[PDB]
Amino acid sequence: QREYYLREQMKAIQKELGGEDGLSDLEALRKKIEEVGMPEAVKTKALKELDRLERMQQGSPEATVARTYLDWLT
Amino acid sequence: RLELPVIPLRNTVILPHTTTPVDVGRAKSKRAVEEAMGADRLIFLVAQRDPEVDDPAPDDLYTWGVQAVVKQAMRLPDGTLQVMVEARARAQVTDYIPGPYLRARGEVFSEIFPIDEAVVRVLVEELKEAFEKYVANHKSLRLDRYQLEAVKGTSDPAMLADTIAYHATWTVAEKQEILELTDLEARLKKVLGLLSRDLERFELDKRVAQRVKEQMDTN
Amino acid sequence: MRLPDGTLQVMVEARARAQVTDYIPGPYLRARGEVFSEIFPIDEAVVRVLVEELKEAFEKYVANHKSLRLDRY
Amino acid sequence: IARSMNRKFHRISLGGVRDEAEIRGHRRTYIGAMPGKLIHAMKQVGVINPVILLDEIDKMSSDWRGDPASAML
Repeated sequence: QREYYLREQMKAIQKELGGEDGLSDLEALRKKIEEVGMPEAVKTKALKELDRLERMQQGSPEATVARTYLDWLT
Repeated sequence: RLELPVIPLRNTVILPHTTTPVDVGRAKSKRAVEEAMGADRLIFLVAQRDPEVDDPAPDDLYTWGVQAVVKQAMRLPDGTLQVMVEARARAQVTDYIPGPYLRARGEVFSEIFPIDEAVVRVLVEELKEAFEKYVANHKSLRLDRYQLEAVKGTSDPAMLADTIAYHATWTVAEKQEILELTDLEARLKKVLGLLSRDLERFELDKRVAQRVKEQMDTN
Repeated sequence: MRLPDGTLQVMVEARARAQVTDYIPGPYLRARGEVFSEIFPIDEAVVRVLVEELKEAFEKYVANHKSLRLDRY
Repeated sequence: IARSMNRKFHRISLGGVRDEAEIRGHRRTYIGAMPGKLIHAMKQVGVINPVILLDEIDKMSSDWRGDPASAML
């Protein structure tokens, strides 16, 4: 029970210092998609690809392909 | 000029301007205390540092020391001596002679005169409400409460600072940095800063504890 | 007040002003003032508003003496 | 030449592979995470100065990726 409490407080202090993300990553990519360009069909294609990317979990080898493709489009 | 020898402490910080017990329990400082009583019976106590050893050395000490007084000394049959002291001031060492026993010639003291006590008074009242609020919120340090009505009328910043830091606990290094400066308002400002550190510390720990209970609730 | 240390400290006070036309490259020195020049304010209402504003600014300056080391009287 | 000017010395001996992945590596997401063969040369030295000999530049690491000409450029 006490080491359960230990991980509870490490999550609380985790958001208190490194849950700071008023700067984020994927929604920063969404804003970057919105502000540059674009033609409208390319913009809808990129937003569908972004939703597909955020639905899956990270570390998978297909998420790296989707991330690199959005990096090249932006 | 009241020659005073170099006598270290055990582990305890003794604050000036404060009637304080002194419990000399080191067997190789009994000689130091006894020949310090051969110097009009006032004792030059040096604060004890980085891990406590029993090695008298001219290079393994420091030269800052409080000046304690012998009223009367209670003896125990194991090398343990009790003396109720009241410190006058902080003193230095310019010329050191090795031993045993190690001797030290001090000079004129770090003396200061109070000018412009009104800014000091504003500093006194903000430090006043500062320690009043910390005693009012946090009781696991188990201090007394009922003495403020007599010492409220005292007008001396060194005695007020030593009174507050005497009954309060933190690490030894900034205790001696409260001791080992020359300015007198600046240390009041820095104990205000350490009080503000205490304030933000209990604010953040109750904040993360609150968040822990909400995470418990969520789980 | 004379002191037996070589330091002769005398308290002085300024009363008026002087002008220098004649000059002696000294020591010693001797000069001569020709005339006296001093102007006084006209329409002292704006001057009185300035005295009140100067007292207000001096009060704001005294109010910031937490790090200036000066008595409050 | 190196000992005349108090630098250090290396050999980097190009041509042994047929790609441009040894010069500029691949990202941490990729499986084979080989860093730069210049950057590992800057690992083998501890100084930012040293002279670097480059053996066999006529035969290069070409013809499966983009050819590492502009990588050398």
